[PDB]
Amino acid sequence: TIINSLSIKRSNVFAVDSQIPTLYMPQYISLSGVMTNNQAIASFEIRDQYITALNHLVLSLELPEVKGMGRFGYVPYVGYKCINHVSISSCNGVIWEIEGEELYNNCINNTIALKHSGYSSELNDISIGLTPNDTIKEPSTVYVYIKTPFDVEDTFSSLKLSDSKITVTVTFNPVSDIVIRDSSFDFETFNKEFVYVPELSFIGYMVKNVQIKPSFIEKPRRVIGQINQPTATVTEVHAATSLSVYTKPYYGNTDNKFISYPGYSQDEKDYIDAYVSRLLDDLVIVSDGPPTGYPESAEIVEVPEDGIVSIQDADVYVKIDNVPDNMSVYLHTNLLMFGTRKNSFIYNISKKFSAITGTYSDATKRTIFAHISHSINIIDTSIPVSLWTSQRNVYNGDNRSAESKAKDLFINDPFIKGIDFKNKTDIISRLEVRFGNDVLYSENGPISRIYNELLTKSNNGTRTLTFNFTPKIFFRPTTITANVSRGKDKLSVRVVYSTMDVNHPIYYVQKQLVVVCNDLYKVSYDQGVSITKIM
Amino acid sequence: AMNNTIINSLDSIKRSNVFAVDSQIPTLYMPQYISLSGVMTNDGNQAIASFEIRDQYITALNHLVLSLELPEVKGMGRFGYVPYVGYKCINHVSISSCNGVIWEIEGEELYNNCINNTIALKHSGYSSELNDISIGLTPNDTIKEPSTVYVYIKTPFDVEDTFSSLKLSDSKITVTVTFNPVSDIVIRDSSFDFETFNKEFVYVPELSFIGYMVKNVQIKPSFIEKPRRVIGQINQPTATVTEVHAATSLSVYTKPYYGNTDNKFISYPGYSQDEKDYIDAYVSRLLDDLVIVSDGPPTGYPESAEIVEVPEDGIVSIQDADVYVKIDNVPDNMSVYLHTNLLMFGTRKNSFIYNISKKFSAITGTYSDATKRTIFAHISHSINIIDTSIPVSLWTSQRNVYNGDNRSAESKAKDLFINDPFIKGIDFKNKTDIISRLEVRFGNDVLYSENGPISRIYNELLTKSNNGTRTLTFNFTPKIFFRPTTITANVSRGKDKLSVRVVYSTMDVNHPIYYVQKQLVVVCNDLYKVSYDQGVSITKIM
Amino acid sequence: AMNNTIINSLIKRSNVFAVDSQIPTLYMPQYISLSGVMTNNQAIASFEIRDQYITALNHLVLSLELPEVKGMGRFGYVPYVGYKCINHVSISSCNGVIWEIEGEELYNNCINNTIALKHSGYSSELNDISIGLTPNDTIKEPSTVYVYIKTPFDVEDTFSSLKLSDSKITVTVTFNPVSDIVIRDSSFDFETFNKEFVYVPELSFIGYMVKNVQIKPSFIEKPRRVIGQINQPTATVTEVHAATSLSVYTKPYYGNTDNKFISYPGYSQDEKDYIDAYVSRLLDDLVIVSDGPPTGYPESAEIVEVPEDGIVSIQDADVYVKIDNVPDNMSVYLHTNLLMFGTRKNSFIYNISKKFSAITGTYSDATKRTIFAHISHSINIIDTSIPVSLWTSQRNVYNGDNRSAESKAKDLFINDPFIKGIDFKNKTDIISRLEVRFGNDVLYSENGPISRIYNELLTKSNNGTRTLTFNFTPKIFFRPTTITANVSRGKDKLSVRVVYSTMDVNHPIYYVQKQLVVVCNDLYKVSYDQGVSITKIMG
Ligand SMILES: COc1cc(OC)c2nc(C)cc(N)c2c1
Repeated sequence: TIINSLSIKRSNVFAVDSQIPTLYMPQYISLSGVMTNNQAIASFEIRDQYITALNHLVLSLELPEVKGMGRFGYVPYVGYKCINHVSISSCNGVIWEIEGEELYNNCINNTIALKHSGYSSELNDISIGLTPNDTIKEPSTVYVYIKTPFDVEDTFSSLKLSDSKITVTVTFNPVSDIVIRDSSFDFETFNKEFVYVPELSFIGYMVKNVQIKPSFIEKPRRVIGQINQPTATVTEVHAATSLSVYTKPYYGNTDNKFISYPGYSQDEKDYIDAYVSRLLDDLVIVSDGPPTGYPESAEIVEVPEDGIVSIQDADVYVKIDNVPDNMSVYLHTNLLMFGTRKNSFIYNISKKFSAITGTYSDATKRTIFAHISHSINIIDTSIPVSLWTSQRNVYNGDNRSAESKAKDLFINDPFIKGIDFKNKTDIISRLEVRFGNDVLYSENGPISRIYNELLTKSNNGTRTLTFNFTPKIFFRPTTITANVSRGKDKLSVRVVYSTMDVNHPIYYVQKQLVVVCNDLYKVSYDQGVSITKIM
Repeated sequence: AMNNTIINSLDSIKRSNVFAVDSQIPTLYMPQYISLSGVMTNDGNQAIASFEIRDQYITALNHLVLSLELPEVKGMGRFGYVPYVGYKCINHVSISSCNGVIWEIEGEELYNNCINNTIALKHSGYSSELNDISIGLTPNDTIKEPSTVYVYIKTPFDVEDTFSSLKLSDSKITVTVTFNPVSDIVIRDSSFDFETFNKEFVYVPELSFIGYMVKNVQIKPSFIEKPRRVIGQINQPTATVTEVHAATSLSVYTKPYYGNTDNKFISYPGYSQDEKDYIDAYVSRLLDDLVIVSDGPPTGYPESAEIVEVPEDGIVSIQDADVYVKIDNVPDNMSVYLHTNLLMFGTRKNSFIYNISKKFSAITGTYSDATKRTIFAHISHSINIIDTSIPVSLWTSQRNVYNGDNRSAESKAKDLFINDPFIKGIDFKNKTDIISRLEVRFGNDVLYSENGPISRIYNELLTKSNNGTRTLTFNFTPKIFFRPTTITANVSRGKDKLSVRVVYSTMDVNHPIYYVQKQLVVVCNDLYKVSYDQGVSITKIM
Repeated sequence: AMNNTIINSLIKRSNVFAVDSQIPTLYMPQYISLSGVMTNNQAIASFEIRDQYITALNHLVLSLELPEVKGMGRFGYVPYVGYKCINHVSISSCNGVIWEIEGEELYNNCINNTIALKHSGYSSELNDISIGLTPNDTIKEPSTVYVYIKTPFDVEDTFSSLKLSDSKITVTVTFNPVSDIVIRDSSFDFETFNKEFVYVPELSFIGYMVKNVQIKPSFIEKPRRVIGQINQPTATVTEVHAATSLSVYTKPYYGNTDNKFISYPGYSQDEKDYIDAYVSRLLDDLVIVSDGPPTGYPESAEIVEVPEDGIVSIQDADVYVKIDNVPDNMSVYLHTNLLMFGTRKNSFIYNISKKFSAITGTYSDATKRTIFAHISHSINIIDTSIPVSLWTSQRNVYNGDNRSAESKAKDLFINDPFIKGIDFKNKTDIISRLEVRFGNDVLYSENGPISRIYNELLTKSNNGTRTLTFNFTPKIFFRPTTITANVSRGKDKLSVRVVYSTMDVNHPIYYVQKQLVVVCNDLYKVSYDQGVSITKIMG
């Protein structure tokens, strides 16, 4: 019966003519560099007569042993966060360069690349050293994959350099960015003694009778707008393949100090749970007589026999078992509060708790919490302490114990986007992109970001206008092209940020609009490597 | 720097250049994300949204994403959304032109096509904000906050991006979406005012797509696979697909039919959707009634219930079954009781018994003086995913010679209606496989037979999905660039048909799951030709 | 409507908006399963594939019926049980072998295939250590697992398929001893299990009925592996004439041990999971609540009563122990040398008890046992991967295993054949320097694992190996780029030298034997003139 279901020319899908390729030989080449210092710059010169092509740059980084006292840990993906800039240049000048946060953005979907850059509990959990000669973190090496457009189709897209001298340059962020630390930590010494120790590897190709043809290249150019200004403009846009827009926070009006940090565990729930844990130290107190050692502005109340404390309309159920007879259960009813006028709405972190149950330990003399019912969110965990106690706040603001406040952590991670530590909250309410002075694209919802995430299979997308839907390398990229006489040589982005009540500390986080334009360049090989901005 | 060992190993042959490419110039186009509001009709009385795409400068399109605004939910009761709510709103999608339907899919088959796309799934609505069962306490309590979800209508026009795009230059395309009843996409208890909710709820859709404006487009015809689904009669282990002339694939699976029930269940895990999560939720709900600490016999259980005091050694023997219960810090005036027949089923008056209490072996915990409740520490049990998937109706069916549901009234109050339209198998995780043998017949000849789900193994293996189906794939030829390889269900030897026969596993007449009715679903992908002569038109290959 | 600015912004050109749908070869695929012949020393299954209507095949999937396991004791299956059953696979024709792979290399090839791994057996039903209580109690239910025998014939689906038109193909599978795939305690009757156990396999594949097939030759990579002698940091691969890649890794050798370990996490295979199972097993003896000094421990044990202070000092190391709700007639004791190792008396000591910082918990009056709340410790993956044998080694001047007899009874034999490194997660990297010589000249040397970094990076796998990849050319459509021999200059061999990093002679892990593994992928030419044959390229 099958013989029934089975004249004309047909393409063979059961055999292929195995073509003989170019004769080449690859080699993983590692090379130490020159480190020079203001900011730290590593330079790697690649000049070898027998290296014909290269791609897949990996910068390795040896992190020191960290000994002393205080709490200290590394930002996630520390390797990528070390990099402020990378430039690939020849004797004819720059071939390609990228900003560190955009390199991170391009590799943010490479899970293996991310893990190699430094993502472990050994690196990213906040360790604590107890003696001035105690070891906080052990020495370690991380690997940063410098993704470049020369890796896209491997040998085909490789950087050709036969009889050219190419120099890879890495500018490093201040070590302050890649470190999360306590006050007790001697950052002053650390900053002083720490140096970047880098080494650049690449896959080099020795090619016999190489046939060089020109190619095309995309270079992301980044523009940051002014603080709290909701627009940014990219000039000299003649051949752009895509345009991405995102917001980033500006923490310069603060001390960059936050109450809680989860460590290696970076899920939204983890960020929340760590916060709740730090708050719970002061939120529920078991003591003999009214608790001591809180600001006078604190309003710590004894829990009634019903177990319910009413903070305005908010009811909080607190039940601790095995409390000593001489002790009572107290609730800090305004652990953190913010208000801009005396007759305003008030943001009170204690009101975000509904139920706190646990058990007192006679042996260890502390409370062990069992079930916490609350409505703490990712934003609460991302509020700089400074904002709780800003001049705008008519209250004291920070009513924590000094013991709690001491454990606050400085975080200066340079790649934060949004207003929360997970980039969860979307604060762009409307988006308008103008090419010249005409509106090119507008949206009320984040449909450009939905398509971004959808089209790239990523959970970390951005509002992105992609103009190239053409397979890269085998075709000249499709671009939005400029008319210079009509004035269309600029891309202006303007947003309308989403509105919220002025009595939330997060309202006072300063915002910066980031616009990234991918310009098309042509890579030429007449008398060395050279690039040319398509116009 | 390059080792000299390499330099030596490196004349007279033609070689392909593998270090450079000749960049071809592509068709001149410009893409644009276009969104569209639509026309809403509640006559079909189902709700239907229609979107017309007619623009001279839109030459081609692909990647349809339908957005949906979910409202604020205020009131009293427990309420939540099924996971991937957006996909569960869709009962049907049709893409049609002036010459008629070009492509249409059933809502459940769109979902099946998108199950390995985790991003498409997250976008459709998957969060603890959306899918955890929230509770309102006052008639003005907010249960759910308003939200927008985006559902990716995967089409054959997305497969090869611009190449597979639907060309429509000089045609008017209409996308029509039929919506399932909102009852399907909602999980709620009895306290919730669904009657009002259902009345006030409206679907608010908006269709986006990637539009392509092409200069001097050179249009060529292509081919399209259309999934056609057939559902067999209730509890019948056969289904037949007719008019099969050019099938690229054939998929088989089962669905439960809960129409003989109220669709109410004892427990639901919420956002956490792991098999372990479904079980843990169930055990948690039972434990409220399974072990009681009271002064004197517990009260407010049916007279049918058999609550026993736990002996000093901790062991209650329920027939052949032993259950170890030890609760710490019990008051002196109180005792520890075990509900020994929380849920039980039997078909004859003194025969075998399926009794949920007997599936626990160990229960330990500590009584809390402050909260006047027991906190469990470790539960050893043998509850499975099937137990968590039994409609309550079946516990109290006429077929049951016992009372059946001997839980407290308080427990029964927390039961939840679940009407998710895309359930497969007989449990909520589609874990239990009830097909023992599968046969596909074209006429009297067998085309394929299997004892294990090796067709599903190949399915998941070849498509990198952890959620596959028993699938006979006939086309292994690269799509879009080749005409798909198809099987024909003959034409001359009578009718042109594929009939599927399965052998269901045999199950106990005293387990409730026996009475969950099952339906066999067969899905056939027919090959169609998409022609663009004088507008877009399709033709079933025959 | 396209926004107005776009419509304004818009030579030979390639069409990217329609394509010429070509008519492919006329074929018909069929999922074929095949029971085989079973042969026994080693267990061998054979499958012959000869059919008038099967022209080509690819995607071999081996089925495995696991029996019901009834009886008493603790028993479980290694993760990816299906892959761990396979000791060798060979595909051969009347002209001889076409392709063959060792079980561990097939596994390595699929280790980033999450579905293939899941299909082979990765579940709590399979990989959690269940316990049987009655001689007729069910420990494990019957189950089927599916093993994807990835071959070079799957790279490009129909294009790379093995053509067998008018040939008899034989797939042969050699099975490891079932001892390898099972994790069990002493109470389990392995003796009966092993006698009654049989491998029940079935080979499936995708077959193609092809009308007028036009066969052309192809190329194939065959992974050949060389294992070095125990603890030897060199190995050599001879007759290297056209290699596409070269990989190096380490394995432990547990022949000096009974293959018994104190703890196993079960299905939960995260490194933290391994540690928690260990710490959990230790805590049974580590903190004891009894009326008067604990009983039933070796006389060698040093159990001390915990002071009212709560701090017990074991040499420089302090251990804070506080258990709530301890009965009045009972005290809290700390076992201060649960496991200890030393090679000389009055020397350094490796003491597992000194690795705990804090132990808090609460005693249960109802169940007469302690429930631990918080453990501060520094147990690491290595501690969890030490054979019990090594604690009670002749090298040890101490007793070593001062655990209760109850504890020691619960220890589990593990004989998983694909363990890498010296710890159960391959976490510790013990190669400090790597040198590869082609002939006698140095081809590659590295001081960090940059070759592994690149391996993982280029293959999107988090389980890579130090690997020298020579072929960066797309498979199937091109002849693979190879490193080529100069047999004339002696350059027909690949020699690997490592410098293992050394460890403290007072840690038990120093005494775990290690083996160097080298895997060479040789290029062969597949021709189909008068049946299928392969030919080793000798450029
Ligand atoms: C869209 O870009 C393509 C498409 C293809 O098929 C239509 C290709 N096919 C082969 C064999 C090789 C390629 N580089 C290739 C690239």
